[PDB]
Amino acid sequence: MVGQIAKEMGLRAYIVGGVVRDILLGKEVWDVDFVVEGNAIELAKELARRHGVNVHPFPEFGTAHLKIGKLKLEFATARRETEPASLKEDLIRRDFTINAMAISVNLEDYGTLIDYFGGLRDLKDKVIRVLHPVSFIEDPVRILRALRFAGRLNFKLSRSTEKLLKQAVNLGLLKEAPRGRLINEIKLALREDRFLEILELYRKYRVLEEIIEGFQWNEKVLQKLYALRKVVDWHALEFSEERIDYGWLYLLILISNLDYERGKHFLEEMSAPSWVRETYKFMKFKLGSLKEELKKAKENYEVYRLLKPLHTSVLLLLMLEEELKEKIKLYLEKLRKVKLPKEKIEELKKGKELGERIEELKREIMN
RNA sequence: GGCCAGGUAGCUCAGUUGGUAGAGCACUGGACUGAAAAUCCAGGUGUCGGCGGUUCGAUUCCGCCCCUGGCCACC
Ligand SMILES: Nc1ncnc2c1ncn2[C@@H]1O[C@H](COP(=O)(O)OP(=O)(O)OP(=O)(O)O)[C@@H](O)[C@H]1O
Repeated sequence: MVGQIAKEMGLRAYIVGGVVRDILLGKEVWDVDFVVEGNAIELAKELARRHGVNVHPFPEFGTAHLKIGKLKLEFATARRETEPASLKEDLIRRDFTINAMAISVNLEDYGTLIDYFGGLRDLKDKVIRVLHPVSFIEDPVRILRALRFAGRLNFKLSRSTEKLLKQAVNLGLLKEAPRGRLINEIKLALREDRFLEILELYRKYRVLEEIIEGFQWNEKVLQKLYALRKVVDWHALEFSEERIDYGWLYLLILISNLDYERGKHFLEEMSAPSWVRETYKFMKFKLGSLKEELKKAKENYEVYRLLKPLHTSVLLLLMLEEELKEKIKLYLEKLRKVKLPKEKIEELKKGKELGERIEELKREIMN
């Protein structure tokens, strides 16, 4: 219906950005980005009016958001910078060639992909390429983004883009960039399943040394990251109903050798979940003594008492130890699974004493 | 859209090793009165947001959502 309304208004609307990319990548998303030559606001208002849904106008930005079913629509007016601006001018201000393309929703040319910079070729060649040599200088945040994309889509930076990126990092532009955009970029990064590869790209171009103060790469942390990769794989395989956010674990591994001050400050900036802060504060101190207690574990009930109160994240961190691995697993798929019939429990009940008694019965069953 | 608080009576507010809930003023009833108020005895002051899951047992552990306020990402 968008092409129809745009036809009535004598306008030109287009699907633009990553939304296009994901379409060519086959991935279907509920968020669609529109670029409109002429006023996008009235188009969005009319579209929202015909479908009988609410509209969220932003005149100063010149963009309007409206939701139809599960679809989230954003209409934006064509702009040359972040006289009427052409579509080409609006696409050339973007980051990479794969994100620079567009698909016309206008009824006449409908279905046509509009690509000026050859982003289709780069998409087919798996290449992350900047539009202009000053790209990373303009927006240093992109330095992360590229890597992130190269992590997700398993693409490669072009020689141009790579040299330009390395130059951009060498100038320390990553420090000049707004802290918030960078932190948000990392937050976007850790949510990826291929995020480990993104971390490899972060190590290669050494951006984390720039962003995080006092951070340096070593081998033990890397091996811990691959071990955590395996553990995450297994846990998300068998226990997949129990899944949590895995990226935060990797983030904790990265900052493990860092000072508690810088760690707490960084996790503060990252707006990390509560369980992440708890798992970190537990990892920095009590984790060692906990492991030492797990080494002294003989009966299964002691293992129970030492494990069950802990979160899943702590357990996954405990699986990093080779000796503790099979123990943790045994606690997972076996130890904590058990129950009791009616009459028996009825005899058990005859306050806290019921709990202590139940514990005595459990340690009676285990050992 | 991300996160942090806040969610406890009608209103304004505390509560951690899971184990049988609280304050200040409104609420009912009776003693008291010509009526009413005060006051006394008392006692409702409540599925401690909603829905599932783990647990013998969840305000608490977790997951998904509702509401309100604040930090922002608001390309
Ligand atoms: N820093 C930037 N510089 C230039 N263009 C950008 C920048 N950030 C975003 N864009 C453009 O705006 C669009 C915003 O899309 P969005 O913010 O959802 O990110 P994305 O590329 O879609 O990845 P994701 O879906 O993971 O967020 C992108 O398609 C990109 O082309």
